[PDB]
Amino acid sequence: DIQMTQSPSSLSASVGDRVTITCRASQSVSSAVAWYQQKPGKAPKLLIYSASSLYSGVPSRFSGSRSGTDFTLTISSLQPEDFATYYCQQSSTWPITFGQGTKVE
Amino acid sequence: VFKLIFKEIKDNIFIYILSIIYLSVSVMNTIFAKRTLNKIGNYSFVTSETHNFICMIMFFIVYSLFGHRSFNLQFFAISMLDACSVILAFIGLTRTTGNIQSFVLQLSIPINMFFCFLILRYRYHLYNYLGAVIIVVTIALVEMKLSFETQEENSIIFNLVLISSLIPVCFSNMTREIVFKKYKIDILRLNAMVSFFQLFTSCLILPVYTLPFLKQLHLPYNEIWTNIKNGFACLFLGRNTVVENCGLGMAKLCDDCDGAWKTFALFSFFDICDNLITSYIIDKFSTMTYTIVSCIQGPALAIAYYFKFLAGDVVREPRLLDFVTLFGYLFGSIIYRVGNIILERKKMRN
Amino acid sequence: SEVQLVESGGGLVQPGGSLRLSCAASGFNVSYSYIHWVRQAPGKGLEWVASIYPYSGYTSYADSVKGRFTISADTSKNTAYLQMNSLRAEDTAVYYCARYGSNYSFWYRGSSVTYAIDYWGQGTLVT
Ligand SMILES: CC(C)CCC[C@@H](C)[C@H]1CC[C@H]2[C@@H]3CC=C4C[C@@H](OC(=O)CCC(=O)O)CC[C@]4(C)[C@H]3CC[C@]12C
Repeated sequence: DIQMTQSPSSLSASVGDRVTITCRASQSVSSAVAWYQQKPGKAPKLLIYSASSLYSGVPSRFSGSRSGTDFTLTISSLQPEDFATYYCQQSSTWPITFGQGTKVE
Repeated sequence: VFKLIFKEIKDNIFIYILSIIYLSVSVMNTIFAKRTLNKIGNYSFVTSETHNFICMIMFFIVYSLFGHRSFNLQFFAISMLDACSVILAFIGLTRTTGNIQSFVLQLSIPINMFFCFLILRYRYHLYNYLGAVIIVVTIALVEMKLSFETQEENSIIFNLVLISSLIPVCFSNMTREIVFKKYKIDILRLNAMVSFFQLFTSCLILPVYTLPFLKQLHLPYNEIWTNIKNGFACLFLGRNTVVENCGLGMAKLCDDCDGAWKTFALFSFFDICDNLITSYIIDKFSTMTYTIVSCIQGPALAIAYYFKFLAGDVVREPRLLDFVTLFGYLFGSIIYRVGNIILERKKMRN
Repeated sequence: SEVQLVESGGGLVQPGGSLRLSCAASGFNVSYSYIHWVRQAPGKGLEWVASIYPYSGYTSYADSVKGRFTISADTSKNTAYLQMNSLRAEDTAVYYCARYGSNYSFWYRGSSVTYAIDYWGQGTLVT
């Protein structure tokens, strides 16, 4: 039912930039969405749960925000290990739909 | 003839104003409880114990300022009933969705109805039953519809022990109604001694954390004491005892405490006023209007979560199902009170 | 002690047949959390397949696999199985078994549980 339209599919950003990846859900999802970052050839690490909170182990550069349904992940300063594909995932209704990815390069 | 509503309200206006006050107090009590227990997710038992201690001394101060040989045994029965109620609620809320909790409140309506029929001999009108089935069917259908869709985990046995938590709070509400409307004990003395025995029965709640199907609040036999000492260290001072690997999918909830005493104090004040106005409603009117004025908080919590000022950063949009829960509540309560009015008119006419 | 989710059963299977994958979970108890399989085809996004709550036994599926797949769990040995039947050529993908890490917010008259996919398996390829 719910699909998560993810902001820009791929954005080009140098090291030291401030990138912002957005995903708007279709209908009113609550704060309960999460954000993962999958490198090419590995499993997706969890970055953020509940759209505002850092997972244990995640550095302090990543942060989440929301205003209604337009969730927003943002990185304060990119580093060469933050180049990967970023997905968002809702946890409100049962048809689970991820975002279609967002590749930073 | 639609001018009769004004006379009907002007006859008995205190109950509606008290329901407004209980609304404004209960929503804020739950709000500040979840706001502080998001700040101190651990140390829950300590929070409730300190809250009961300050409830006790505050109610004794108020009794000294404002207010069979003695009723300490009855106060202990009330407190032990409330204690097992919070036991079974704390157990049942581990696997229970947010919608089934509102449906469980609406199921605390007829439990109270039947047990007040049975023990203390109520007499119910046609319209009262109609209102109760109206409210319960409406809110049950809509919340079961919403619970088919939510990803929140659920097990039927835990909902059943939540109903089993509703049972002894009904016993306690109607036995405090008994000790109020038979022996004419004061409200404040009762609440103070109840809080005393609630300190004791919460320190006997303590062994429920031992069992392990709790997600984040489970504590073994070894570190219950250190949890208490660390809870006092967090609340009374502000020391944070867990800042390392913590949070979602981990052992313990992450805690901030440098300014948590303020939020805890507001929560305790609002819960004090909640219990006080509850006992006032129970003494003055009935233990059956109280359950209606307590089931207002289900739809009203959803109404209040629409605002960011009340619910911090986790809000929702005004779907029509929350509004039809609210208006089903209102129609059921209105026809219930109309049934009570016919019953009182038939009683006073004879 | 430390959480792991190791899968098995992946490999080559003819179109229109059966295959059973089996993620064994270490450390945490399977009964107290969701377990769900999530796939991604080569060069495409993550797609949900199924999910199970083994204590309630509650199963859910995606819309493209409903009636064809079957997820299950044997909590005695603390693993989780996914059988795929009537397999097509567009279901080839890398499959990860993964759980929900849960955050339990609790006020004294209610509780909200938030979820996020905490630990993922390394993944098994299916063709
Ligand atoms: C702008 C809003 C806040 C003001 C108008 C809302 C109220 C008029 C609504 C909301 C809650 C409703 C109340 C919910 C519970 C009760 C208790 C209920 O009590 C009984 O069931 C019988 C009591 C008795 O007479 O003994 C009577 C209806 C009443 C006052 C309802 C009357 C209509 C109320 C006050």
